Amino acid sequence: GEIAALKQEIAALKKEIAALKFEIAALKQGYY
Amino acid sequence: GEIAALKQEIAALKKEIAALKFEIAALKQGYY
Amino acid sequence: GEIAALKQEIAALKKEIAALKFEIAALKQGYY
Repeated sequence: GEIAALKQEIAALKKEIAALKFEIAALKQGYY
Repeated sequence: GEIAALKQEIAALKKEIAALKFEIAALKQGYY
Repeated sequence: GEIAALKQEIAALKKEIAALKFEIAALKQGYY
């Protein structure tokens, strides 16, 4: 139901955040 | 009420993630 | 219950976003 849907939304946000952390790591690698 | 608030908070996180994706993509290309 | 759990997940995501925003701000100073 809707609670499960909200949990799926949270899971999707976590994956988005992880992806951005990878991008930041790459930018730091390029910098130093 | 708390459920409505949680959904608003999720919407706000999606907007922040979008802004971050943009800033990262811009930085990777040296586009300001 | 489930709503309290979701609120805790959202709180964690908000901290993660804050950290990313800081890192991106710092990288912009580094690169530009």
